Amino acid sequence: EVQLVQSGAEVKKPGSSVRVSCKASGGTFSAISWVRQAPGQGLEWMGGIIPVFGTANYAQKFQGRVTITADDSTSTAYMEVSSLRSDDTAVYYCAREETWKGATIGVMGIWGQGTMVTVSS
Amino acid sequence: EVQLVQSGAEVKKPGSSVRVSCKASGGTFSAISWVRQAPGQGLEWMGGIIPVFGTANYAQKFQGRVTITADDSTSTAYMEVSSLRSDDTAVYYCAREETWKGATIGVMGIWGQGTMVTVSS
Amino acid sequence: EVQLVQSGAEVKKPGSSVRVSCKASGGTFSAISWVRQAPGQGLEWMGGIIPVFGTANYAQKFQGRVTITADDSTSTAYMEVSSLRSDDTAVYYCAREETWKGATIGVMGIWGQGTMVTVSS
Amino acid sequence: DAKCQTPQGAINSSLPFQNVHPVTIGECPKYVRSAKLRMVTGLRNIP
Amino acid sequence: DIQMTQSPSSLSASVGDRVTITCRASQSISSYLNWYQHKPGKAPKLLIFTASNLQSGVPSRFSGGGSGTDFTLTISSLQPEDFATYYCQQSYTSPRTFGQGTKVEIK
Amino acid sequence: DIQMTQSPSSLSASVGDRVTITCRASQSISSYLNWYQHKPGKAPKLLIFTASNLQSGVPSRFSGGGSGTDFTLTISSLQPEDFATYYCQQSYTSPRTFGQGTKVEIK
Amino acid sequence: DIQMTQSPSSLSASVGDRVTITCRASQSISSYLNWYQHKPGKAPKLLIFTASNLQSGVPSRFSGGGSGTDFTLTISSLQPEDFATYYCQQSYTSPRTFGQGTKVEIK
Amino acid sequence: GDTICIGYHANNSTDTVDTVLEKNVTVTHSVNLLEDSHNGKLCRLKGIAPLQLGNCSVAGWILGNPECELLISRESWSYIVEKPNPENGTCYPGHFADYEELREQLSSVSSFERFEI
Amino acid sequence: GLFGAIAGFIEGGWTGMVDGWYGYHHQNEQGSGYAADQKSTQNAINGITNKVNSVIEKMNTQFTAVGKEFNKLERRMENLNKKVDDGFIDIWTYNAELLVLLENERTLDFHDSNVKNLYEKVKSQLKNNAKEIGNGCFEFYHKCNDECMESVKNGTYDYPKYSEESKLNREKI
Amino acid sequence: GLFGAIAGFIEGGWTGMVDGWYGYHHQNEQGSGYAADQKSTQNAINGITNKVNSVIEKMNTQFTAVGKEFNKLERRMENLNKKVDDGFIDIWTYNAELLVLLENERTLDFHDSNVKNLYEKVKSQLKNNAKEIGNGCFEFYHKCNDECMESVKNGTYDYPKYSEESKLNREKI
Amino acid sequence: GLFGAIAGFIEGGWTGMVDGWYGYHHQNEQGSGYAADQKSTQNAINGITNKVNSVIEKMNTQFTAVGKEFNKLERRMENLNKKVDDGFIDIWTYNAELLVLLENERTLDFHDSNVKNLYEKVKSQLKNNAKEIGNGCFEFYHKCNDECMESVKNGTYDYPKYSEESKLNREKI
Ligand SMILES: *[C@@H]1O[C@H](CO)[C@@H](O)[C@H](O)[C@H]1NC(C)=O
Ligand SMILES: *[C@@H]1O[C@H](CO)[C@@H](O)[C@H](O)[C@H]1NC(C)=O
Repeated sequence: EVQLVQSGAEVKKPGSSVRVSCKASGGTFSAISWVRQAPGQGLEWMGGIIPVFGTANYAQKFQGRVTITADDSTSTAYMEVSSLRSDDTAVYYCAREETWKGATIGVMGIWGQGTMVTVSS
Repeated sequence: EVQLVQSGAEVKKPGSSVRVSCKASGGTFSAISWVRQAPGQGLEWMGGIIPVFGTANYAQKFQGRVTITADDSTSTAYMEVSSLRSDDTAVYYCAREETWKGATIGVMGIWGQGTMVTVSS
Repeated sequence: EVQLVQSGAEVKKPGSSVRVSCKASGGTFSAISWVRQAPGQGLEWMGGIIPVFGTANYAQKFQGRVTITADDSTSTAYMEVSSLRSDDTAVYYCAREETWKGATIGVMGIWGQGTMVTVSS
Repeated sequence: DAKCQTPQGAINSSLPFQNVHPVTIGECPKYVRSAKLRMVTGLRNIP
Repeated sequence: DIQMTQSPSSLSASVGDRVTITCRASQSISSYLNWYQHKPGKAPKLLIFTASNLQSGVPSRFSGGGSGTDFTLTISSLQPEDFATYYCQQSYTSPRTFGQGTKVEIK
Repeated sequence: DIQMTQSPSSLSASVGDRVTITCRASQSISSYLNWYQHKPGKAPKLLIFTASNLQSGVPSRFSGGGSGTDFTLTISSLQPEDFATYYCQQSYTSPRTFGQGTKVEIK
Repeated sequence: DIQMTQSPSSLSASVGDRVTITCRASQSISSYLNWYQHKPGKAPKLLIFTASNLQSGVPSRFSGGGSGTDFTLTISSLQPEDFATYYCQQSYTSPRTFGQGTKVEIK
Repeated sequence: GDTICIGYHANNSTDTVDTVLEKNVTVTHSVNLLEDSHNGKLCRLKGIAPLQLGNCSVAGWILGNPECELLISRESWSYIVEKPNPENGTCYPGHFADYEELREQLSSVSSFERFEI
Repeated sequence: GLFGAIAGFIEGGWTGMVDGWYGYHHQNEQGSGYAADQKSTQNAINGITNKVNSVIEKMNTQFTAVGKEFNKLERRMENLNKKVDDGFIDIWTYNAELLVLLENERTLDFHDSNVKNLYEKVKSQLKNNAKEIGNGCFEFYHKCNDECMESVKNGTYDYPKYSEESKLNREKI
Repeated sequence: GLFGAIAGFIEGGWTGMVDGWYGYHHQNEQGSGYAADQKSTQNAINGITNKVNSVIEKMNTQFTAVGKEFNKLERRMENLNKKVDDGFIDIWTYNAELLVLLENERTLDFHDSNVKNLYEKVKSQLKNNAKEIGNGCFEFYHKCNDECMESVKNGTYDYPKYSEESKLNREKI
Repeated sequence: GLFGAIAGFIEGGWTGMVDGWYGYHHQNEQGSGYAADQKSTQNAINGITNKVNSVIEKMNTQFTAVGKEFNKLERRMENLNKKVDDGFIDIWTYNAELLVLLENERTLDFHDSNVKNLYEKVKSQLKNNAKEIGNGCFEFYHKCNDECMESVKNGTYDYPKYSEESKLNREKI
């Protein structure tokens, strides 16, 4: 039970960068997953890293535009998307990847709470 | 070298229960064995438990009438026999199951000292 | 990096015993090797022990005349040669057997500094 | 026959780990802030 | 790379009924499935992981199952606090694809 | 389930003699035997465990042996402090059965 | 028991040249070779251990090689601070035999 | 016939343990090295009963309080017992110099002969 | 599951195993049952007993572990005593929990190794007389009475007297 | 290298392995690639994550570890506090370094055991259908399409339907 | 005996082994002896030396471990110092004894694994050229001179040039 405390709510103009945090409660090395909740659309996993491999995997339609870094020192995942556009208006959810049967990979376990990121004028 | 200190000497009427302790000196998880020394007769193993399995094995002519419990917390073995009868007059010996080559099972190692339990009028 | 501090310089008459130390800086259990630097001649390994086996191996032309003992308690190697003779005039070098990739055996790693042992009149 | 005691009761046991209370008078095990040090002693239950 | 086709798209029911949500996968994902219920305006949260195991602190009325290309999630009975959309995830190979969403609404 | 038939039943000897105690078992108990001497009016105590090993703090005059259904216990010599009855135990399978008792008495 | 025959016996060169020192062994010693440079009037010290690895704190200009009965030590270039005699050791079996010594001197 | 089969012992037990490669894994037999039970009362240690100060401080009986003179005047103890913040401690208010040192010393006594000088 | 016998190529345990750990199931003509392997389970039980008793007894015993009390002017002493007690407790918790976890793993793969070593022991005794199948089971080619079990659990399975029978059954036509 | 798979009879690793740890290289007719073994690498990653997170979380947290200061008359207190701090640090350094080293070894032979268990798993699935070679590779006797990989990585490699083909290829003349 | 080579299927050791640990006994026609396996024993000795030296050197060194003295009014201080010294000693005794025992076990099954890995190494090199027997020994079907040992201990045992000879000796009639 890691109390994930994501960043606040922010808005920015199209064609810029975003910074959404996933500050956890205790030191943890389970994977990180990020998902988009666009209004009216379903969930879809964008990117994520595994602190074991260290490689940063991404969706095949998103790579390059989005980068994920999570320093093992603080175990806080960072969320960067370059060249923001309007239809990316959504709320962002961060997963810590930890169920009751220990830290298992390929699941979501506990979830974040949500960060409102709306791109408009 | 675990200094086993069994209970004192006691007598009871036929058709009742008995309580013979096998209070040890230090915490130990080796098996427990109990043997009857009836005057004029030889040794015979009645019952015993293994703190690994936890099951309580017994002689095929004694099961039900005799129960053995030894809480792992205190490692003190208890001796209960229901429906006492006169010919069970004997002295009782408790074995801690520990030789020089570590705690080995299937042996007796060190022994108790004896508790006089005579059933008569 | 074990700072080996061998004994001083000494001279003795032919037909006697010698004591050359190899006092190290820290406790270590790697092997010990001793080599002779006779003026004008090349290196040649005389004897040595492995603190794992504990056996004292020697050159097939030197055994008996030379003994090596290194108490594991102090890890200080001792150098004894009985029946000293003149042509054994040389400087003595002691090896601690420790490279960068841990304590490896079959190498020399770090070396001593030298102890002048000249046998003459 | 307690061999050691805590303020909220006596630990009759003789095992090296207790979480009852830090204050322990007697030849008593050392306190542990955990709640379950259950060591396995057998197999895995796969029926 | 593998699409999670939810089936049926959307139905409605009442309290204490029999409903089945089927997740269909093109490629075989072994048994590394999930089952997320998503309350409207709330953080999503899973029910069944690895297609058989049950998450702690979840009513036993949910029972997942199936393996390969055919899976399932058999709710024993419906209560008024578990009405939402449902998603199935694959994690056998990356990328991780969610589902469409099967809502249940008061009949 | 397996009976430990001591043989011979009872003999007598003197100080410094040759005596053999044979333990016979119906079923093969491998080598999980024991050898207990029981002083009259004293706690019993073993000599040989696993039919070959020697208990610590025991004179070396006792040497067990044999395996399967035939066993033995070869005393090198008799001293006036080891005259008692002798029992053999099986522990290959439960229940654990003791023996009859072979006493040795001053000739 | 195994003799380490250095070859060539002795040559001379200048700063920044190509020199090869060959160690020949009667019996195959696998790859447990060494390569010691011995400054005149100084403690000896190795360069290559196990015939391939490089000792820490050593210029990379030295590169050992070879296995079995034929070995080598290929210096990339000569500098004025590494002119000395060279020895090869075998440690596959005892006794440990050093070499003859190949000196390099200013041409 | 044929078909021997090596296997391992399973049972209806439901005990679960935690390993360094997996958490909450079900086993057959286990043992709780942790102690989480007690008698809930106070009794003898090393064979000697501990001292009992009912609603009395250590100073309350060491300095004989009129309210604490009903003590059980025993001879030896393994450890003294004080009520948490007892009311009738030092009847006269003041500062007990080196009180904690005295308490640490008087924790155990093997023979306690109440004399008068 | 380092050796990969338990939960590896032996999928599930047996509920009827009550006398020993590493038993058998001889579905032969004369009958059936769950006769244990007395030597291996006895040695294993011995080993776990040594492990647990070493964990208990090596912990030395002293007559106090109680933090003393201090008044309002020895806050240095009170904080220092709290630091000592809390550091001792922290070290003990870390060490004890990492132990419990680590030799839990050692116990699991030790049971795994016992089942393994037993499996290769029987396989070596049988060589190619009995073919292997999944779940760690076996299939004797020859006719096999109860004396098989006697020889298998005593280790005296003489290959040659059953060799040719297996050779015939290899193809059987 | 206790189990002797990694750096044992599998001489070198693969640089192209990017998706998983314990992959394959199916140089079959239809193509090639480095498809991972999802089950084994997922379980292994799970295990190492449990190991590391247990190392982190079991360490309890308290609000101070700072040695206090003392004037020139409490040299006893200053030396005692230095002794406590230095002894705690010494115990922590010994324990932490011996841990780091010991479960470094456990991690190495656990990866060794994973590669091992995978190797015997494939070998048992194939039995004698595919001969073994060095480096832990294999050689299927029968014609082998991509469905082989489907069955091999799902564990459902049915031996009998490819048995006779291998039997023919055993000698081939 | 986790891997079950030493005291497992190799019943007893050899008294004549004096040069190395994991030797051989080549009772061939040209002679006999106890030539060691230089690579394996050298690596093993290296490993145990790293283990022991890590146990020694990781222990940090400080100039005092001596409990100070106190008069009859610092019984708090004396009891606290005794508690610190005794707790440090208790932690050190528990840790050191559990270490000594635990890596004694690790050393035993590491030697077991070395003998094991050597056994499967030779078995893989020989495949079916030489049949296996008890005690971890072997039986070469082909005529086998000293060059066998050269190839076996250097790992270059080329199977094909001795293959057909073994094939003939498989039945020999
Ligand atoms: C020890 O105390 C416990 C309290 O739970 C009790 O159950 C047990 O019988 C006691 N044992 C002895 C030997 O006094
Ligand atoms: C398990 O079964 C045994 C006998 O079949 C019984 O004595 C025991 O109470 C059962 N335990 C549980 C938890 O079902």
